Amino acid sequence: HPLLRRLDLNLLLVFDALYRHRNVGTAASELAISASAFSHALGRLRQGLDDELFLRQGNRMQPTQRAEHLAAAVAAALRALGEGLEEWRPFVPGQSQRTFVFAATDYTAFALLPPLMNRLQHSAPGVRLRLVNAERKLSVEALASGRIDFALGYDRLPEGIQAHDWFADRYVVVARRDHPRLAGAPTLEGYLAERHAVVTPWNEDSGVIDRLLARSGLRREVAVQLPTVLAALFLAGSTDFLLTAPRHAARALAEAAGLALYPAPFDIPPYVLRLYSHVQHRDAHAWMIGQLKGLDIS
Amino acid sequence: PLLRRLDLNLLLVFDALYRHRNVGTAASELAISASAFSHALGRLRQGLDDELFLRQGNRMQPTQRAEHLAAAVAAALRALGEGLEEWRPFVPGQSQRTFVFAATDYTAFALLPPLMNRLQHSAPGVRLRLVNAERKLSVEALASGRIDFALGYDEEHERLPEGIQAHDWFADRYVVVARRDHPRLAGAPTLEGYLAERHAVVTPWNEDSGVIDRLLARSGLRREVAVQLPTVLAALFLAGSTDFLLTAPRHAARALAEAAGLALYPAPFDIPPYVLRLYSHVQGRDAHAWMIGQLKGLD
Amino acid sequence: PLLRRLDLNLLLVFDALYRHRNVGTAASELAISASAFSHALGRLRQGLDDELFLRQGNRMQPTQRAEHLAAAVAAALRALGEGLEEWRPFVPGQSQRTFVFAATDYTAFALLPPLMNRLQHSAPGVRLRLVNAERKLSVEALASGRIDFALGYDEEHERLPEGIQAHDWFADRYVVVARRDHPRLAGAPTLEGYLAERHAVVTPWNEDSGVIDRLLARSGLRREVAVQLPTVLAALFLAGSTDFLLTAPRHAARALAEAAGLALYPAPFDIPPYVLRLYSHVQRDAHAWMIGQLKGLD
Amino acid sequence: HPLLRRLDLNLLLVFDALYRHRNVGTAASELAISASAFSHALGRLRQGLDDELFLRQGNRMQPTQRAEHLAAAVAAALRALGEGLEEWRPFVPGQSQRTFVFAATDYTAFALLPPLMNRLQHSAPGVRLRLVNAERKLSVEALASGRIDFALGYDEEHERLPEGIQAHDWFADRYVVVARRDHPRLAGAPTLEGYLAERHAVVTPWNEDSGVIDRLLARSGLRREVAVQLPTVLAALFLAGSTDFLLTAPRHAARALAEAAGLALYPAPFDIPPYVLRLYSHVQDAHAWMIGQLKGLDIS
Repeated sequence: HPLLRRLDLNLLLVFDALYRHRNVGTAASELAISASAFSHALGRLRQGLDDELFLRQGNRMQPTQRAEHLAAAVAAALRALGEGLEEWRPFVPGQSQRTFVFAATDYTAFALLPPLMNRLQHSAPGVRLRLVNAERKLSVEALASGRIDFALGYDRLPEGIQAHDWFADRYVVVARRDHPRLAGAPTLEGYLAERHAVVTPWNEDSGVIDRLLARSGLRREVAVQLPTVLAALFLAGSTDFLLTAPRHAARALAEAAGLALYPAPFDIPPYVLRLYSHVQHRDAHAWMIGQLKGLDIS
Repeated sequence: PLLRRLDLNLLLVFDALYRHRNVGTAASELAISASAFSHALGRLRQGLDDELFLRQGNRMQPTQRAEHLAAAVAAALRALGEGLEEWRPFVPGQSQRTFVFAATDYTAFALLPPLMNRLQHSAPGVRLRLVNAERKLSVEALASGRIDFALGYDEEHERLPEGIQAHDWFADRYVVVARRDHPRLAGAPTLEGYLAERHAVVTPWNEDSGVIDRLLARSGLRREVAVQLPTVLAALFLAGSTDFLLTAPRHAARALAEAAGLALYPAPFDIPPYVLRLYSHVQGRDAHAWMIGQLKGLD
Repeated sequence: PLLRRLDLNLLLVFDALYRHRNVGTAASELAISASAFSHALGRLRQGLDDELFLRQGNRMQPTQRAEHLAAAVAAALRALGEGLEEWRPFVPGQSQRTFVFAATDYTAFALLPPLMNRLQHSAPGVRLRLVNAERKLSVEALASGRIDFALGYDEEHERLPEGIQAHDWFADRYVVVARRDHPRLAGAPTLEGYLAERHAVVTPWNEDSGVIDRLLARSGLRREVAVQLPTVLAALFLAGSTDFLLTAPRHAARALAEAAGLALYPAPFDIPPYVLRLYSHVQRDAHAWMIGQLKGLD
Repeated sequence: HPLLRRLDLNLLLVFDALYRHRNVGTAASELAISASAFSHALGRLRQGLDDELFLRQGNRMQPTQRAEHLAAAVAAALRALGEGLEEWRPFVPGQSQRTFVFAATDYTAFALLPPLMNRLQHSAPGVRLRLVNAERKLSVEALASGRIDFALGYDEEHERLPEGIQAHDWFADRYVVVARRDHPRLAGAPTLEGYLAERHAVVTPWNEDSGVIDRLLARSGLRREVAVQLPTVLAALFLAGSTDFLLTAPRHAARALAEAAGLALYPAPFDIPPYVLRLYSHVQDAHAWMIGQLKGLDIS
């Protein structure tokens, strides 16, 4: 191309940050340059490309058509380059300003981050994490393209994917403290007589407990499905609904939500929280996997 | 081709009779006389050119063809009935309907406990399904009726899109949350003290910045971000195990202050108060007016 | 109740209007007059207290409520349809069945003329509907029974997926085609002659490359592609008015050789002769009858 | 990114040119920079990557093993950029290498490609075309994106254009009734009832439940008995030559196959508007040229 030779490729970072942030202030912050230098860089990109690229519309900077068409190409270019350069020298935790991106849910964020970041805030003070909601627990392509470094969840692995287990726990049945129909653990029949709250973190049709019960031809009555366990626990606290939840979350919220926790009157295998990654993926990744060790999760 | 010749109303007659195996009881379910039923039966026998059910006294036994047909009919009638549920008159105390809400963990935490404390007794068969959506307000999903309502609040007086209506239900403010014993906080943070810490940031739709970063940028300010995540309730547990500051809804912060070990402070800069709203598409229903009315019971 | 007050026959009117978006042709499919159809639609509008379809055309556009009912009604009629088809033994001289084939222009060209020449006499009531499908074999479609059969062949001795069977019905080979007066071919091209020209390529499922491209690559060769298009018969006329070479099935090329003005040559490289197959889900006498019909065909 | 933020990315074109040429004089002339400018840039990149990157043997520049890992990443990145920036390449017909993507049917591919490519093979010899079977005639979505440059078809009577879609006419033609040359019941052109007493082949290019003629005929209270629907006119014309079925088809296509498939062509015994085939595009250089190409194009 004759354009690559004329265009200051450093302006591509400006273009990419603004397309993602739609905001000059937060894009300039990501880039660690001043609002003024950012605005000047945008004027140059406008001149280099003979296009406005982004016009302010209230809050937001909105891309033109030419910008919209260029955006995936630039982000693909920067991904190839960044991966390229990461491989280049070994990972240095004390100096790293890298962001690790995890696909996660509220429960994995809750389980993982507080003890991980209690460490990282000291041993790696410039490393950042970014957790995102994903439409699936485990997208290989996202892991393969390096858009996402890790995925979190639990429970045979797709190809190119490995896991590192980092927490193991069990499910309990949760009800509010003064539930009218509990004077100990529900029986199977008593559990199946109530209405249930169910956590579906990827907007699945049934919960993990529903599918478990199906193996035995059992079905519960569902009052509410929601993606978030911590909110589910406050819901159980203010209603007569039962929630079958990770015990680690339920204990953390038992006093705040006013909850009682009970064994389930059917078997539920203990679960193990795991970190998924792509086999392709590397010093930064190994360092993070190694951090998941010294980790006492409560 | 043979479906168009068949009086499809007669399939209700087949279906009741296959289920009941007796004419008086099947007729009773359909609310017609036994005579009426017997005549419909004779019509169906002609329409399918089969005896369909063999009579022994008053026992009614399916022929081989009837048996083979029965699952097809039950499944068809199920599909029809499911598709017409949307036409069923809404009555609160009897409805078995689901309301689908696009939400975040925070609006789920804010809405569900009180709404369902009441709806569980007032409308014991109504279900709610909350989904993470890829943005706060997709007009198409709401126009579809693929989701019924969305929850969130208006940022910096954004204009409601094309044919969205909203109704306010909860006013609150943001506070600055730190772990209760923070190394550098002898008291409320100053602006400089706030900007000297790293921050936890809630990005409920995977945005690259938080609502507070964007507010700060409008004054030429920025904060050092250590973690972004979509969930406020986990974020408060994060603030409680680290030196990270979290600038969060006071309603969530108070409910977890003791569980997460937090201190709560006023922001050392101006933050508009926020109002949680319920958003919908302008295209009617008794169900929708009713849920809009239930969001008018505080906490 | 729900079903109980509604005249369920009115759901066929609904279904036909939803598919035809045209009162006249929807009425025709149902073998009723326009007025009956309109009175029936009036009864549905009442029964459902909607308007269901909006005359914005001379075409009929669904409302939002019709929009939802539509898939339910479709599913109901499909279920009934299947059960009723099992009902009586298949009688070819009496049948009014539509057989639905996934096909390409080439397989339609190859199959339909000799098949229908016979069926128009031996099964005057039987109708065929050929559809362009997303790929040759999206087996879900064959199981759903959305499609009775699919035509095509198996490339590179490929195995074909589980629960799918197939029956040979045409053997043919590939041939290199050029306009008769091409300035540099009046006999078979050498490989270098072949690879010096530009090429038309048939990609029937909008694929990235042609079967001959994939073949050539296996030997580390590349041809220069001028035109990709999904239609063999149109590609033949393209080759007749240009200096492009097309590598295409001989049966099609012979048919168009005079009309398009083409010369036909063997390829300077090895192309395995292909077989046109009939594909079906193992899962029906209607199906076995069709299988028996291609069977004994020329 | 955050190592990208640190690197002068423009130095990566010097890296990439030197990796391909393995000689500083030709890498430099590829980049249109002086020798000393090149050598300074290579010096900066060696400081930026803290590596030699290339060792000199004569004039031969041999990449360190490090440099080897990085070149593929640079090449991929530069390839993605160049492709997104093609949009900015000045359009020259005689030299252009672009691929135009059209949404089409077998009929419109047949009508357009022979004369279009008859010309373009000479006038724009590196220009390529890609025709795809789209799920409908006119998907404004695909046009906007520019995943598809153009769409081909005709307006049904006289259809209103969606917003952001413009159309340009390229061929006026009419429909005719086609039968096998020796049909047992046609002593000449069919009458209306003669036509309605046959079974019919019908072309439904987007898999619709009716033909454009069925729509038309129903508007006079008339219905035909359909034996076969298929999306291809050209296969349909052969079907008509091997059966008693009638087909109501574009004249341009039926004339091209009359001999090959053994057909007779007759005027329709009812009124059918002429059709006008058109080129559709979204309101948003290459596109302007292609639009002008069809303008004077001889189809017949």
